[PDB]
Amino acid sequence: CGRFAQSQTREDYLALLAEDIERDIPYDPEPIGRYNVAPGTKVLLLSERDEHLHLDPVFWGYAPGWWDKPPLINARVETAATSRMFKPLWQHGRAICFADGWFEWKKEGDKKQPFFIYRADGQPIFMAAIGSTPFERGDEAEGFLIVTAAADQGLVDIHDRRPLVLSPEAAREWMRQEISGKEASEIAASGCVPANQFSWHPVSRAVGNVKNQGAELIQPVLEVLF
DNA sequence: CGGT
Repeated sequence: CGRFAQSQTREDYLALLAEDIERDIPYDPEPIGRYNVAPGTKVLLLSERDEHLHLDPVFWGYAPGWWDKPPLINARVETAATSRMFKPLWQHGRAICFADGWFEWKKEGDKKQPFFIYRADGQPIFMAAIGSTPFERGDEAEGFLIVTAAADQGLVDIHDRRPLVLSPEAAREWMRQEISGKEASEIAASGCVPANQFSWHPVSRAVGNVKNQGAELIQPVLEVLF
């Protein structure tokens, strides 16, 4: 899930999670408009502090000072809660990245065909994230990662891993500062949306170029024309 | 010492 779409208005995503009384997020009617969100950019990221939900632009990537490789963008659910690298983020840096769906590239010979994957029921996805607090500092090296899970059922035809997508109810619980890392592991297990709830289709190869951010990038295409 |  090295690219995803976050294109609609803030209210389109937030309405499933909390009413205004629980938010500390200014009203803004403008669609976010990003059909092709990429690592290393700042992404509007949802988290809880001071008993309210906050939305901060946070760098997608995590590279502490001792990390001498490109920033990581994912953390595996199987191990993140106990990892020497990710455990503190799992405990105190949990967050949600909302989106319309995500992209994966299926290997087809020596070519790579992108697909867009989304909920068949038409709800946005609430992707489980972990990251470096305080998020509001706007760090350009230590931001957030999207937690991943194994692909299952039809999804394995496309790619072997997928974002850990949570139900709206589980997403709200995941963010709470009062719940422990162990309770968060329980939420990740119980709230994960199963593979059979997703649909997908091939999309234009144009999504590979981050200059492109338009709505056509999520439209179904004939693979033969690419 | 720490990963996808």
